[PDB]
Amino acid sequence: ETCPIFYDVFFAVANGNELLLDLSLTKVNATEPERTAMKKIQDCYVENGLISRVLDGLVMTTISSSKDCEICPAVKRDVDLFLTGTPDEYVEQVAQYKALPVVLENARILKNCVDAKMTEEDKENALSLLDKIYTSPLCLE
Repeated sequence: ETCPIFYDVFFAVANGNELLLDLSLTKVNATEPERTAMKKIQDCYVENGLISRVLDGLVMTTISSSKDCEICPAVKRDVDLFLTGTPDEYVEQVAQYKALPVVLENARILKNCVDAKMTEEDKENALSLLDKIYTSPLCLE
């Protein structure tokens, strides 16, 4: 119910479905470098397997349904840290919501993957794309 298009894109990214990702990105006017960036994030989910994708879904669901939850500011912060924070900063933030050790280990693996896979240009473009998500009428209306 909150910001549906964000969760549509998350679902696409985390499940590794290229079609669903491309269909949603079209709706928010994604550029080619934005598509490229998001597909790299998606590749990290694909490479780390099904249980990893489940655990990351768990994190998204507990942050999203937390007490301190337009996109919930805590969700945006989680995504901002995932993309631009240090691994320690991102993982520390996850531990505030779900400090189960395999969840934190998994979070660190995905974080290390996106940091390794994405260039500075990819990271910039992921952030501009996420702004198109948060300001979409598919998010706010």
